[PDB]
Formats: sequence, structure tokens, C-alpha cells
Amino acid sequence: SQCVNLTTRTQLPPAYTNSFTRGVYYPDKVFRSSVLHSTQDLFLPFFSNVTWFHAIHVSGTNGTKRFDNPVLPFNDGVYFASTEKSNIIRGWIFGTTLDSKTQSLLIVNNATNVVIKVCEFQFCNDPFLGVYYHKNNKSWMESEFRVYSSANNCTFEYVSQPFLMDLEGKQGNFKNLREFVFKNIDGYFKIYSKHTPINLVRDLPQGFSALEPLVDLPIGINITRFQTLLALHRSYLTPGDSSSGWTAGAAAYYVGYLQPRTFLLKYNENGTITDAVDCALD
Amino acid sequence: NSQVQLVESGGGLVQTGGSLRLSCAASGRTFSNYVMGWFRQAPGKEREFVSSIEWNSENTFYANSVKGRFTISRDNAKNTVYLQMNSLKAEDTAVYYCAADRGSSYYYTRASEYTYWGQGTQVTVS
Amino acid sequence: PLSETKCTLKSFTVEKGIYQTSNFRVQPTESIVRFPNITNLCPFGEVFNATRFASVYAWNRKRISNCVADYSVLYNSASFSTFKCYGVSPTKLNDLCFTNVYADSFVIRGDEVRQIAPGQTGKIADYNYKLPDDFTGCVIAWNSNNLDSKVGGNYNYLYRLFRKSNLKPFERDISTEIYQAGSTPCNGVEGFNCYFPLQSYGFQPTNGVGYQPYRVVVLSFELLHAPATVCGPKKSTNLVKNKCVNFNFNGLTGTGVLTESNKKFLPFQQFGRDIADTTDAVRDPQTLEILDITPCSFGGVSVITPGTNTSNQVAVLYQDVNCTEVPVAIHADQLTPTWRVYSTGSNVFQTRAGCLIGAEHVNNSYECDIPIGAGICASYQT
Ligand SMILES: *[C@@H]1O[C@H](CO)[C@@H](O[C@@H]2O[C@H](CO)[C@@H](O)[C@H](O)[C@H]2NC(C)=O)[C@H](O)[C@H]1NC(C)=O
Ligand SMILES: *[C@@H]1O[C@H](CO)[C@@H](O)[C@H](O)[C@H]1NC(C)=O
Ligand SMILES: *[C@@H]1O[C@H](CO)[C@@H](O)[C@H](O)[C@H]1NC(C)=O
Ligand SMILES: *[C@@H]1O[C@H](CO)[C@@H](O)[C@H](O)[C@H]1NC(C)=O
Ligand SMILES: *[C@@H]1O[C@H](CO)[C@@H](O)[C@H](O)[C@H]1NC(C)=O
Ligand SMILES: *[C@@H]1O[C@H](CO)[C@@H](O)[C@H](O)[C@H]1NC(C)=O
Ligand SMILES: *[C@@H]1O[C@H](CO)[C@@H](O)[C@H](O)[C@H]1NC(C)=O
Ligand SMILES: *[C@@H]1O[C@H](CO)[C@@H](O)[C@H](O)[C@H]1NC(C)=O
Ligand SMILES: *[C@@H]1O[C@H](CO)[C@@H](O)[C@H](O)[C@H]1NC(C)=O
Ligand SMILES: *[C@@H]1O[C@H](CO)[C@@H](O)[C@H](O)[C@H]1NC(C)=O
Ligand SMILES: *[C@@H]1O[C@H](CO)[C@@H](O)[C@H](O)[C@H]1NC(C)=O
Ligand SMILES: *[C@@H]1O[C@H](CO)[C@@H](O)[C@H](O)[C@H]1NC(C)=O
Repeated sequence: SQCVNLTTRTQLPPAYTNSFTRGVYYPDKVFRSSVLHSTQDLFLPFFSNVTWFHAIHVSGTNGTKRFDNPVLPFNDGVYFASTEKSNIIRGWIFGTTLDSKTQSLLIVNNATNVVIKVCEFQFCNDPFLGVYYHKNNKSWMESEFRVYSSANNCTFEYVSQPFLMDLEGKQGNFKNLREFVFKNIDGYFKIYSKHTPINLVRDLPQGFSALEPLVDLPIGINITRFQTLLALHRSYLTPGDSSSGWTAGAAAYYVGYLQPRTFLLKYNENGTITDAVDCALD
Repeated sequence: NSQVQLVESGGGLVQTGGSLRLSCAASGRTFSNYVMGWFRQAPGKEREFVSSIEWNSENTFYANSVKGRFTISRDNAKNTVYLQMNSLKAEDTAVYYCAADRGSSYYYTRASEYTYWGQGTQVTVS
Repeated sequence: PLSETKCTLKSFTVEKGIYQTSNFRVQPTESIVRFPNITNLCPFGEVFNATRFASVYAWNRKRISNCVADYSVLYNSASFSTFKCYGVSPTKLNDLCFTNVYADSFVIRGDEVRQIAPGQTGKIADYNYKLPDDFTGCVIAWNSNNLDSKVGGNYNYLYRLFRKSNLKPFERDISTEIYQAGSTPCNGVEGFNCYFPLQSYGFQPTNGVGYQPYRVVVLSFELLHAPATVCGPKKSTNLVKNKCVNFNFNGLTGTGVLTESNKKFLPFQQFGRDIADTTDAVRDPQTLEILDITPCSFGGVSVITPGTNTSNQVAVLYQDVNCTEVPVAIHADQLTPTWRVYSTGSNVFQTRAGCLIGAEHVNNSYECDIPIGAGICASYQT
């Protein structure tokens, strides 16, 4: 809970990549059998410029030590893609001022259950969880919960059932890709989510996937900025030997902003969107 | 001025199936914001709901054996409530109490749904 | 039907041919309503089926949200002396929606029940609890003598007897500093002009109703600019069947027939639609089975008859309707003597155009006289 000033930040210039035709969510769950439906709503334009963020830690001399956690505005919607193998990214934070004077939303995977809260959290300058490679018995487990110092006059709370996720570090090409879409239209906190196995390190595959509606949470807050929760492995516990010091497991995430666009979606016989055409594009 | 004191009057002997009126006068705070309820209690018996009228005088409600036969109305300027007994029955011989409860304009039947209680007026039906 | 045909043409005599007379439709039988299987209710048992409550001054606050509220139990068990709601239904609490609820649990005196009221003035209404001039909630108070009274006297509960200013609505004061009624500073000493603001009640089983303890729960409901977390059919809305009826499915009121559909849908189940943006299949909230929606009968009624001269008998044609549904096609209320013959009985033929009543099918084939349609023609000749 105590605030910690993360150090050893080798800043790098911002990077933009091509989103291809990735990211499309059902505006409303209405069955459609082999028909083309034109709908105007908040969508991510095809081949848009999506901001890249890395999570790695070189060993020898490069001194990357990159821990991405910006305060990127929220705008009218957010599309968040994350490629990883060990679930390095643990959650997200949304709010206007990110202080105790205004209500703020926090979603976090506590390594046992998913907790979604809306409270006047007192966010630190650099919110950051912490996972310790406890060599004592034999295991990896989460040790530090230092996202917010304190919370007062909270509004909403929800906790999922207990779970057992694999926090052990995995090496090789990325194996999991989770794509989510968040929006707050008409005071409705709509979250769509989808998961996909992959085999690569970068250059997301050329394909089309339909985001599915995960939840519609009741938040009437006026989100305008958001942050991401990153988990890093302790250094001196597993030397390492840096204090204050941390290392980031291989992970990456792309952040994009949605705009009002008209999309033509082809609903197959089974009712699953098979393809989408962006109106303006070309 | 701040306590809603209620006084009942008009009760008396009346022929069965005739016409009668009971007046409950409220003095104190704003009566227009107070829902009103008329209940009946026979000598040595419990209090039974008779009728209810809303603070804004929008709708009126009555119990099973008193609906239609009896009517309820209220005047905020006079801070008074008039309950009209029409087509009376011999079973209506009892003390009618008038209660004020600061509520909204919805159904209100149970005695527990009221706070105050008036002196009560005796009504006899032959 | 001949007379009806005459009225449509505004003539007392008609010639050979087929005339479209009117239209028929099947009305919904009685009603239909459906909704989900409901889930666990809000933790009201911990509010009313608990063991110990808090004091009047230190009233406990609970935030009820993100759960389904089953308010029937509040009035089903008539063990509560006082149960009064303002701005909300006492009885139909199961048909109201609110974003959040605040439960205020405490214990007061029987005489202080009068003090506990919206916009009321009194010791408790000023120094321990208060309600606004636009209170929206319920108050439920029931005697707790045996539950909150010791033989020698339950002095645990306390009430703020003294306070400089009256409490604002939905305000709590838990200050324990010695109250000063004069200009002499207490300096941590209790005595003259310095008394404890909180005083203890003499709750005893033998004490009168006024002095006996009463457990009180005040539930204040708020519906702000956010989706409501307490909504739906708290108790039940079920017992439906397949038939031409008007159905209320999760907000859609539609007239049709709820048959069974052998279609595979997506895991997360909600409403359906077709090419023309017209609903054609709605989910079953209870069982994971899909139901189609189709119009009941539509169609039109026409009269086939030769000229009034040389013949008077007539036949009826119902368009695009099965011959089994003709008897209920706007009937049971018309002139019984001379309408059932042309709607039921023998001489019923099922053609591509629909149902023909009053005409006897013949396997021969002559020149078309009155074109029924789809290669079928009606003639009066023997
Ligand atoms: C909705 O509630 C009903 C009521 O219990 C459930 O009915 C049971 O369904 C199971 C599954 O087929 C049967 O084995 C039981 O015999 C049924 N019991 C009764 C009393 O009907 C129904 O399964 C529930 N549906 C969902 C989707 O939860
Ligand atoms: C962390 O950094 C913030 C931003 O300046 C500062 O306010 C806070 O005191 C720091 N905390 C620690 C423990 O260094
Ligand atoms: C996307 O970003 C790249 C790299 O910064 C830049 O060269 C390109 O012009 C950008 N395109 C758009 C459409 O923003
Ligand atoms: C998450 O885990 C930390 C571990 O220290 C714990 O303190 C915190 O209460 C947990 N949050 C939950 C269960 O919501
Ligand atoms: C080892 O097991 C117990 C379980 O809590 C405890 O000693 C500790 O949390 C675990 N990890 C260590 C000791 O590094
Ligand atoms: C919490 O803050 C909101 C801000 O709008 C306010 O309305 C509410 O009364 C506060 N609640 C408490 C318990 O202070
Ligand atoms: C509250 O929402 C409005 C949208 O109408 C927005 O303009 C405002 O900035 C929001 N409040 C804060 C503190 O961001
Ligand atoms: C549609 O669903 C059926 C039934 O599960 C399945 O056999 C088929 O592969 C799916 N896809 C298409 C294109 O039919
Ligand atoms: C026991 O629980 C029920 C809820 O079903 C509640 O109505 C009742 O009041 C509880 N018992 C007591 C003594 O209040
Ligand atoms: C009746 O109709 C028949 C057949 O067209 C015709 O031969 C006859 O003259 C008609 N008679 C009268 C009185 O109209
Ligand atoms: C009429 O209903 C019967 C069964 O009741 C069915 O066999 C027949 O195909 C139906 N005909 C039409 C035209 O719908
Ligand atoms: C017409 O022929 C069919 C086919 O054999 C037969 O079933 C039917 O009874 C015949 N109808 C008449 C009126 O001869």
C-alpha cells in the first residue's frame, strides 16, 4: 500500500505501429444469420496508429529497464491489446484526477481473484504491484499490493471467485494475446474482452477477431484518463542484486483510441461476426 | 406548529345503508405533505385499516370490505380530511381513528405504516 | 357473407366474381411474461435475522448494492410493530428500482419512536439521528425487550442527550468529549457545566413499552445517474406456454407464437433479429432453449358468389391461413345462425391460396369461372 518511487527508468521515444484489422466488438447482442449489417458506433479504424509499450529487462549492458505505466487520456473509448505468457499486466486504473477528491475505478487480478472497485482511491505517483520469487518453500507468489495508499468514501466493489493462475516465468515466443475494449457511453461501463493463443514475439498476426461483450458495469463516473498495472519481479530476492530495483517479464501491449465510424459487419449463419468493412478507410 | 395533532369529529348513530361524514382536523406542521389514514377499532378489538388518502390528493385506497362504499377526501387549505360513509353496514359500529404519516403518494394500508394516531370518534350503525 | 359483400359495394345486387370483404386476426389468448431464473437475494438476513445491533448515537451503516433485493420478507412476517415507508412502496418493494441502499441499524426507546420520523424534532431526532425533508426510504422498528434488555438493566446502549447543534439529515455524531453547557472550560474534568453527551438507557424486561428497547432499521434508497443494481422480478414471473399470445420478454412486448427453434446461438444469450430488423426469435431466460416468433394468422376474408340472380348461396375464402385455424378467425361473437356454416362444417378445402369454405372440391377440370388462384377456380354449375 505504501507508495514507492520507481527508479532506473531509461526513457525511450514513443512508438506507433499498425493495428491492421484487429479489434471489433458487437454493438448489441442480436442474432443475425448470414447478413451484412451496417452500424455506426465507436470503432477502431483499420490500419490505425496504435501506441506500443514494452515490458522487458536486459541483463548485460543495454540497460533497458523499461516499465511502462503512463497516464494516457481515455477519450471516448480505449482498445487495449496485451501479448504475454506470464500475465505480466495485472490490471488497469481509470479516473479524472486519480486522487481522493474524485471517484476512480480500479480493476486488478490479485493472483487469486479479479477485483473491480470504484472508490476515491489515493493513487501514488507510480502505482505498482509486486511479485516475489520466494525461493524459500518453492514458488512464485504476489507479495506487494501498492497500487493506492488509501481509499475513503467508496462507491462500488466486486470480487470474483478464487482462482489459481500460473505466475511462473515462461520463456520463448508470446503465447497469449488478450484484447479488451472499454467505453463509458451513457454512464454504462461497457467492457468487451477476448483471448487468443499465438506464437510470435512481435508483429501481431494478420487476421480478424470479434471482441465479445464481457460485462456492463454500473459506473456513472466521467473517466478521462487511465493507467495500466504492471507486475515486476523483485531483483535482490533473486539476484538480480538491485535495490531499489525490479525486472520486467517479457510482455507488450498496444493502446488505441476509438472514433465514431460506420462498420459493415458480416454475421454468418451461426451468428458470429466473420468480417468487418470500415466505411471511410478507402 | 411542529406536531401534527389530529382530532376526530362527526361520529354518531346513523341508519344502515345511509350517509354520514367524519372530519379529522390536523393542526401543526404542513398537513399537505402528510399522507392520511382512517382506521377502525371495535370496543375491545384491534385496529383495522379502513381507508387512506395521499399527501398530494392523487389517489385513494380502501380495504376489502370498505372499498366503494366509503370515500375519502382532504383539503390542505383547511388542513382537514373528510371520510364519507355511504351504504353503511351494521358491522361499522366502532371508533374511527385518523392518523397522519408523512409519506409519498402510494398505497398505505397497514397500521404499522403510520406514525401518529388521533383521539377517535365513535360511529354506530343500526 | 352475401349481405356483407353488398354493403362493401354499396349495392343491393352483385354480379359473378370474387370480392375481398374484410380482414381477420387472432388476438392474444390471455398474456405471457418471462424473466431470468433469479439469484441469491441481498443479505437482509444479517439485518433482521441477526443477534445484536448498534446504539442510537453509534448507528451502524451498511451499503447494500450489487445484489437482488427480496423485500417480501419485510412484510410477510408481521412481527414488527412499526413498518412505514416514505417515497417508496411498503408492499410492492419487489417492483421498484434503486441504484444503492443505505441501511441504518440501531436501537431506540419506545417513546423515542415518535421522535424518529421524517423532519421530526426531538432528542433522538436532533442529537442522534435525523432525516431530510425529501426522505426516500423505509423505517422498520420492532420491540427488542427480550433481545436487548438485561435483568439488571442493559446499559450498553447510549444516546447523545446533549449537543450544541441539531444533526443534519443522514448525519452521525460519535463524539465522546465531555459536553460543556456553560462558559467554564472542562479541561478534561466532568462535573458542573461539564457532562458526558452520551447517557445510558435503563433497558429492563420489566420496564414499560416507552422505556423498552426497540431495534430500528432505516433503509434509504438512492437512484442517481447510474444503472440500477436492484431491478427485476424479485419473486417470480413464469408459467408460460406456446400459443398465439402477447409476451413480455425482458422488456419486449410482442404478439406472436412462441414455438421451438432448432438453431445454435452464441454462448451469451440475448434477443434476436432478422434481415428486416424485425424480431423473429427470443431467448428463454430459464432454460437455454431458443423460441421462434411468427405472426398468428394475418390474411383476409373474401366472398365468392355468382350474381344474386339465379343463386343466393355464397362461399368464403380465407387467404394464407390453415383450415384448422379458421374457426377462431374472428368468430365466436358474430351472428351464430348464419356465420358458422360458412366458417366450419363440411366443404372445407385447403388450396395454395388458403382455405375455401362452402365449395365442394371436384376432380374434374372446366374453364375458369371465378379465379380463386394457383390454378384453382370456383364455379356455381352443378
Ligand atoms: C432454472 O431454475 C429451475 C428450477 O430449479 C431449474 O430446473 C432444474 O433444471 C435442471 C437441469 O435440467 C433439472 O435437472 C432439475 O430437475 C430442474 N428442477 C426443477 C425444480 O425444475 C433450471 O435448471 C434452472 N435453469 C438454469 C439455466 O439455471
Ligand atoms: C513517490 O513520488 C511522489 C511524486 O513526487 C511523491 O509525492 C512521494 O512522496 C514519493 N514517495 C516515496 C516513498 O518516495
Ligand atoms: C504512425 O506512426 C508512425 C511512426 O511515428 C508515423 O511515421 C506515421 O506517420 C503515423 N501515421 C499516422 C496515421 O499517424
Ligand atoms: C489482494 O491481496 C493482498 C495481499 O497482501 C491483500 O492484502 C488484499 O486484501 C487482496 N485484495 C482483495 C482480496 O480484494
Ligand atoms: C513459504 O510458505 C509459507 C506460506 O506463507 C511462508 O513461509 C511464506 O509465505 C512462503 N514463502 C517464503 C517463506 O518465502
Ligand atoms: C462521497 O462523495 C460524494 C461526492 O459526490 C458525495 O455525494 C457523498 O455524500 C460522499 N459520501 C460520504 C459518505 O461522504
Ligand atoms: C464529469 O462529466 C462531465 C461530462 O458531462 C465532464 O465534462 C467532467 O469533466 C467530468 N468531471 C470530471 C471531474 O472530470
Ligand atoms: C457453425 O456451427 C455448426 C454447428 O456447431 C458447425 O458445425 C460449423 O462448423 C459452424 N460454422 C459454420 C461456418 O457452419
Ligand atoms: C429470520 O430471518 C427471516 C428472513 O427469512 C426474517 O424475516 C426474521 O425476522 C429473522 N428472525 C428474526 C427474529 O428477526
Ligand atoms: C340471371 O343470370 C343468367 C346468367 O347470366 C341470365 O341468363 C339471366 O337472364 C339472368 N336473369 C336475370 C333476371 O337477371
Ligand atoms: C395445417 O396444420 C396441419 C396440422 O395441424 C399441418 O399438417 C398442415 O401442414 C398445415 N397446413 C398449412 C398450410 O400450414
Ligand atoms: C380425386 O382423386 C383423388 C386421388 O385418387 C381421390 O383421393 C379423391 O377422392 C378424388 N375426389 C373425387 C371427388 O373424386
